[PDB]
Amino acid sequence: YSKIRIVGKIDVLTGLHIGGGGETSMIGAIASPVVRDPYSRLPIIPGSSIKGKMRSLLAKHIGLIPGQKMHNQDAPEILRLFGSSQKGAIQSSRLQISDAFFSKASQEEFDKKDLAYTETKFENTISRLTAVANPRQIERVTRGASFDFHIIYNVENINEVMADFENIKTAIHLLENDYLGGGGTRGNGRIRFVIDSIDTVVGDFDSSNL
Amino acid sequence: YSKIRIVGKIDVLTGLHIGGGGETSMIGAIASPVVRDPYSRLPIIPGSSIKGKMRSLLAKHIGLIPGQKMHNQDAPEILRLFGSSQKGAIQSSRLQISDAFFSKASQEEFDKKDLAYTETKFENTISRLTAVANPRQIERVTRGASFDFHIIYNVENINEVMADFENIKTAIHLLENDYLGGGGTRGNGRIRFVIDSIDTVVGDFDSSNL
Amino acid sequence: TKTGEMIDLNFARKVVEENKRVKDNRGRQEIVLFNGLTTSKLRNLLELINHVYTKVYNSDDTTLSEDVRDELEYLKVKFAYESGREPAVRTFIEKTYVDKLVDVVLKKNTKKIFLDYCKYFEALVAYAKFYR
Amino acid sequence: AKTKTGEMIDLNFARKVVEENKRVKEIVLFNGLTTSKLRNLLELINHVYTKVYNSDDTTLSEDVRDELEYLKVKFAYESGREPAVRTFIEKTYVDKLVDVVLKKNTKKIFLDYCKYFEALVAYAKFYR
Amino acid sequence: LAKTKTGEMIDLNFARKVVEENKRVKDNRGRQEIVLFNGLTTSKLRNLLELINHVYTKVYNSDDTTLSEDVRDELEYLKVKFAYESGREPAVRTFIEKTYVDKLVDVVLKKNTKKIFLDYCKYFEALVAYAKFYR
RNA sequence: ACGAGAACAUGCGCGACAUUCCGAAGAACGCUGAAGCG
RNA sequence: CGCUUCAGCGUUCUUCGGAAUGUCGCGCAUUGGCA
Repeated sequence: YSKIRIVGKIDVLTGLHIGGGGETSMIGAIASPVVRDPYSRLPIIPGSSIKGKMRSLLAKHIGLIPGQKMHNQDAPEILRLFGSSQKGAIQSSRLQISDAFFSKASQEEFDKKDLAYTETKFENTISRLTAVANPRQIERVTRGASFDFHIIYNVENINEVMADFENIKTAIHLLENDYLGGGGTRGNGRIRFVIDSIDTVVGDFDSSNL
Repeated sequence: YSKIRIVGKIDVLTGLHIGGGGETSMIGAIASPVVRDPYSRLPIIPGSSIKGKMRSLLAKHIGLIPGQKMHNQDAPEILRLFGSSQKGAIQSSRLQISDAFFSKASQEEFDKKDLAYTETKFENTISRLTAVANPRQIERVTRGASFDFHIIYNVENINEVMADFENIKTAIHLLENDYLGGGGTRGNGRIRFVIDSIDTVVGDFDSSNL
Repeated sequence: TKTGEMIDLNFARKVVEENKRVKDNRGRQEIVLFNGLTTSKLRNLLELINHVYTKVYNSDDTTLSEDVRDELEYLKVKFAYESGREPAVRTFIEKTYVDKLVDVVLKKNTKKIFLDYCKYFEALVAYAKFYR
Repeated sequence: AKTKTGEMIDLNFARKVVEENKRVKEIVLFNGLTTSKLRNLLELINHVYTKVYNSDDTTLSEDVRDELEYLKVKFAYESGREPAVRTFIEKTYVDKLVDVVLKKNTKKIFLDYCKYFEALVAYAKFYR
Repeated sequence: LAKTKTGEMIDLNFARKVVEENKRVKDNRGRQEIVLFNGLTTSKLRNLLELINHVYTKVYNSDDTTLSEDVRDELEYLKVKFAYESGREPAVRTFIEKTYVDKLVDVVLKKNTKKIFLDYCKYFEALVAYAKFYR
C-alpha cells in the first residue's frame, strides 16, 4: 500500500468564481461572493469543486451510458479513481483531491501591486420583451492569482497505476481546456495546472516515470 | 468528446465603453469608467458581454416568439449553442467565450506612440426647448486597440458541429456590424473579429473544415 | 437628531413618510419625497455609500483605516456638492442628517458605527422605494 | 401574536393562510409570489436564526435586535420592489411579528417566529 | 496633503473654512448677491478644476506611484497656467492666493508621489464643491 | 451466620461511501460640448 | 477683449430553479435454542 503525493499550482487565467452562500450585504452591494477560507479570509478552491469537475469531464470523455442516472454508473476507470458507492460494488477512491489554498507567493505579489485578490464584476441581464437591465455584482478571484493544490493517490493495485495516472493526466488536460467554478461559460474560472512534484510519500512504489 | 479552441483578435474600430461600477469619480472627471482587468489595470472585453451581445443578436436574427419574457424561451439552436436553464429541459452551453484581454502587441504599439490606453470623450445633452446643456465625460478604449479572445466549443453532438459553427459565424457577422458595450447609436463600441486558428485541442474531431 | 429624536431605522421610516406628499395631479397621485427627490439621486448617494462600505467591509480592524476616513471626508464634500446642485438633495441631507452622521462615524472611528450608518442609509433608500 | 379579526398566529394559521391565498390558474400564491423570493426571505431569517441559534441566552442580544430591524428594512425593500412580496408580507404579517419579537425580546419568541416562517415556506412548497 | 503658512492644516474641512471665510452676503437691490473671493464666478473655478482634471486622469491611468516626468512637466505648465489666470483676473488671483493652490502643487512636485497628487486634486475638488454649495 | 458468597453488560468494531453551491443572464437605455453675445 | 451658465440626468440594484439524495439503521460472542 503506497501513497503518492501530487503537488503543484493552479493559475487563474480568467477570473474565478466559486459560489459560497451565507452572506448578507447592503442594498446595491456585492450580491454573490466567492468561497473563502474563514481563518485567512482569502479565496479558496474546494477539493469538492476540483474533484467534481475532473470526474465530470473524465466521465464525459470516456463516455456516458445511455440514460445514465447516477455517478455510480460511470465507467469502471472513473469508479476506480474517484470512488464508488454502488450496492455490492463499493470501490474506494484512489484520488483524494484537497482544497486549493491561495498561494503565499501570489499573496505577496498582489500586496506588491496594492491589489485586491477579489474583484467585483458588474454585469446585467437585458430582458427580451422589455429590454430593461437587471444589475448584478459577482465576486471573482483576480486573474494572475495562484492556488497550490494537493492530491493523494492510493496505490491499491500496482498494475493499474500507469493507467490511472494517464486518466488523471487526461482529466487535468480537460480541466485546463475547461473552466472551474461558476459562470465559466461566460468567461470565468479558466485555470492552468503547473505540477511541481509527483513523489511516493508512503511505501516503496516507484513514481519516477509518473 | 471533443473540445475545440478558437483564438483570434478583437480590434476596436471606434472607442469602446464596457462599463464597470464601484469607482468614485472626482467632479468633472470620468463619471463612467471602462471595465479593466485589475492585475494589469488594462481595458478588457468581458466574456459575458460578448456572449450576451452575440446571443441577443442571434436571437433577434432567428426570431422571437411574441411576449418572450425569458431567455430560456429561445430558438432551439440558441438554446443548444448558448445553454439553457429551463426546468426539465436544462441544456448545456457549447460555447465558453472568455475574457478578451489587452494584447501585448497592441500594448507595445501604444507605448511606442505615447498613447494612453483609454481616451476621454466630452459629451453633453441639450434641452431642445431651453437650449440648456448638461455635460459629461465618458471613458472609451482608444481606437486601434486589440483584444485576443478564446472560445471553447464542446462537441456534445458530433453531427451538429457544422450547424453550430454556421450559427457561430452568423453571430460573429452580426456582432461585427452591431456595436458592443456602450451605445453604437452614439458610435461607441465598433469592433472587428479576425480569427487566428481553429483546432480541436481535445478529442479526435476534425476542425480543419471549420 | 434635533428635538431629542433618535436616529434609527424607524426614524428613517418616519422621516420618509412625513416628507411624503401625495400631490395629486389630474386625479393621479404623484408622491414626492423631500420636495421632489428622485430615486436616481438617492441611488447615486447610495453608490458612494456602497463604495465606502465595500472598502470598510473588506477591512479587518474595527477601527477605520485612514483610507476609509479619507472616503468619509470625501463623502461629506460630495454631500455638500449635491446639496448645492439640487435643492431636493439639500432638503434630504438636512432632514436625514446623513452628513452629520458622517462626522459622527469619523468621531467613532469604528466599523460597527459605520455599519449602523450604512444600514441607516439602506433604510432611507428602502423606505423611499417602498413609499413611492 | 394575533392578527386582524382576532385570529391566532400559529403553524396552523401558516397552513391556513397559505391555503386561502392559494389560487389555481398553475398554482399562484399571494398574487404571483415565486419560490425564489420566499427563499430569499428565508435566507434573511436563516442568517438571523443562525445568529440566535449559536447563542444560548434567552434574552435577544443587541446585535440580533439590529438584525431584526434590518430584517424589517429588507422586508420593506422587497415589498417596494415586488407587489407579490408586499402582498405576502401583509397577508402573513411577518414584519408585524418581527415587531412583536422585538417587543418580547426573548429567544423563545424569535424561535417561534422562525418556526412560523419555515412553516409558511413548507406549506407554500406543499400547496404548489 | 501639505501645510500652508503658520503651520495651518490643508484638508477638506480647511477647504470649507477657506470658502466660507471669503463668503459674504453683500445683498444688492434688496436681493442676495452671493460674493465668493471678491467676485470670483463659478466659471473660473470650473476652468481651474478642468486644468486639474487633465493631469488628474493622466495620473489615474498610471500604475506607478512615482510621478513620471510627463506629470512633472504637466504640473509645471499647471503652475504657469495658474499664474497666467491669476494675472488675467483679480478674482482668480484672490482665489489662488487665499487657497495656496500653487504652494500645494509645488509640494506635490516635491513629494513626487501619486497619493499627494490625488490629495491635492481632492482638495481642489472640495473647494469647487464647497463653492457650489455656498453659492 | 441475609437464596447467600464471589462475578466490569463487556469484547471487536471510522457516522461512513457517491456528490462541481451550479444552470440561464450584454453594465446598457436615452443623452449634439452646447446656448447667449457682449 | 473674451465672458457667463451647465457638469451629469432620469432608470433598473439582481432574477429564476434546485434546498439535499441514495446506502447502511446495529452485527457478533456469551445468555437463549438444539442436541
